[PDB]
Amino acid sequence: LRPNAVVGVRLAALADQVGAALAEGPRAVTEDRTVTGVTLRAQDVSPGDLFAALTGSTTHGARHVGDAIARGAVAVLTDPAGVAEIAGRAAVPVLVHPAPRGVLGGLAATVYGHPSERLTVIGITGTSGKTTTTYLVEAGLRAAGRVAGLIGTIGIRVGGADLPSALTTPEAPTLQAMLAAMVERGVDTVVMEVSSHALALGRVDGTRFAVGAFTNLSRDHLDFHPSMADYFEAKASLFDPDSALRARTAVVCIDDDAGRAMAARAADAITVSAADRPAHWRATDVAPTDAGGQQFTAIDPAGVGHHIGIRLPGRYNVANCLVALAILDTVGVSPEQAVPGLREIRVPGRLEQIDRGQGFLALVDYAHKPEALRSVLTTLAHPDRRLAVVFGAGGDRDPGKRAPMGRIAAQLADLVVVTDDNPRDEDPTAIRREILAGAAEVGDAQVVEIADRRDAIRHAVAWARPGDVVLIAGKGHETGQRGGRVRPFDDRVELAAALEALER
Ligand SMILES: CC(=O)N[C@H]1[C@@H](OP(=O)(O)OP(=O)(O)OC[C@H]2O[C@@H](n3ccc(=O)[nH]c3=O)[C@H](O)[C@@H]2O)O[C@H](CO)[C@@H](O)[C@@H]1O[C@H](C)C(=O)N[C@@H](C)C(=O)N[C@H](CCC(=O)O)C(=O)O
Ligand SMILES: [Mg+2]
Repeated sequence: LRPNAVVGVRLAALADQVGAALAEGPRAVTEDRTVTGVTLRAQDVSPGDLFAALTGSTTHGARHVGDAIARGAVAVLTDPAGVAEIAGRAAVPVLVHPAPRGVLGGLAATVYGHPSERLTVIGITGTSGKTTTTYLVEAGLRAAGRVAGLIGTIGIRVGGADLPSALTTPEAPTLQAMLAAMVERGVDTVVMEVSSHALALGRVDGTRFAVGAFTNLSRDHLDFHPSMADYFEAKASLFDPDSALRARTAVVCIDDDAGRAMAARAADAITVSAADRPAHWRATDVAPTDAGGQQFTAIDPAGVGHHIGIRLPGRYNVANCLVALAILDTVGVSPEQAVPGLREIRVPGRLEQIDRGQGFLALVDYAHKPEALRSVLTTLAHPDRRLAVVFGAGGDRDPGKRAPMGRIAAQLADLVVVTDDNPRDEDPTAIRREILAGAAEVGDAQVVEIADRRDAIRHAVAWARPGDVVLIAGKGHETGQRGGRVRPFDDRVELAAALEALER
């Protein structure tokens, strides 16, 4: 996804815009060169690109200048540390800026012709539910017959094409190029996951958001953000009226202390509640249905109810759908127009129910981490049925997560099966042991250890009873099993297979 019809911008114009210094000083050559693309990865440069040589946690892009020059880069944008790495002559103009990353987004939006002013870009932020919400919006938009584009963790979707992505939210130069390509392909609306990383690090800097939405907040990403406050503030970038990143219109789920705080921040948010608080949109008559679905009445700000049906379980997925409906409405798609696409979309690995022919509920979920697991389980237990859950943790990752995670599983599940999720270099048994240490403390559950992930799934399936619910957690859409080798593995495929192998 790169556009193929970008007119350039003179290098000297860019230099002026961002007030950059030249590494070689007073260039005439700069007045001559044209910039037709922007990238911050040397190996991605196409001839005519500006290479942003950035500093980062693990290296400095200026060390890759030689490579960029050889792939055709017309010029380089870096900081004072960058000039130090380059030492003397690079064969192209080197623009120096303190804080390049804080200005990259605008440069990219300049060269790709400000694609986001020619599109309706919807950004969705929050701790959980970003993916699911972007999926519902994109589903509604399709049903109304709009040409939509989706950008998030599972990948990028435009028209007939679907392609993968390194990050929940791409870096500025990629994002701007994607949006430019979408413009060429005649997309008119784009939904996006906007992570708090992306906001903190300037990834969305040159982008006009027509709608910004907030799902919720609970503790996550504290290995990046120095505190919970900082985490909230990063997200606020999208809602504060005076903020450079304020979206044109704000949709904010209450239901959450953090949610309630964001509404106030936005000052004029369209508010959304599935938990019986007054809001512009509310949910009533929430009923579960056969085939693991949910139906409710969504009441718009005019106070008119709409019959919504959705393939996803859980109260918070009702909240996701309300956010979707609020977004869709402000962008000119009514519930009536939207509902055929919501009735039937499945979001990969987010409470994705797998049905290879009846019996009981079988679901795959992304939920790793203590908090995510607690809510997933709670919204799946009904006094009756029986709830089984297979999971494990990743090797060479903070172990602190393992201990209570099994504890959560112990109080809420009826059957808990501990297996291997990406062990890497770490010894598999040491990982499972620590989770099981949590499963001790059990007056309810029944805990097992089956190392082999495949047999674990097999075990829980054969254990079910018509009406029971099985949950494979901790991978969602993400594949493979790392142990050297990446053994093939897709949680959705085995499980569909395990169900396939069940009877004469
Ligand atoms: C911590 C973080 O935000 N990391 C991202 C960031 O890394 P960095 O600044 O530390 O880069 P580092 O390798 O020093 O590289 C230095 C610079 O030299 C450049 N370089 C480097 C090597 C090379 O061969 N050629 C080259 O040009 C790099 O592009 C980079 O500009 O920029 C790199 C290039 O864009 C990304 O690969 C990297 O994403 C890594 C994979 C990552 O794990 N990011 C996570 C933390 C992240 O972004 N997470 C959120 C998800 C949260 C959620 O989904 O809930 C997201 O929005 O994706
Ligand atoms: Mg997150």
